[PDB]
Amino acid sequence: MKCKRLNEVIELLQPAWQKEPDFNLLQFLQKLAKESGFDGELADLTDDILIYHLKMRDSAKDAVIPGLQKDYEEDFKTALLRARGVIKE
Repeated sequence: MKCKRLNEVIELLQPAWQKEPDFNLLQFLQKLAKESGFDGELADLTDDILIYHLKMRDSAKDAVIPGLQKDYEEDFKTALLRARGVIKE
């Protein structure tokens, strides 16, 4: 309702967060931000960063790009099978 932060992330980040909805607003955001190599802390993480980031991969569906999609695939599968058994992995 009153969280414009929630609204704009559910605009472009909607599919991404539906792959991992267990993490909270700042918890999912701090994950993807630290994988982007965020220098600041998530308590200072501006919505401008997230929205711009998820719009890059959104515009990759149809853009000026000459076959160059560019979406840095994490081997979370590696970390996942390496962890195993724990409730969240």
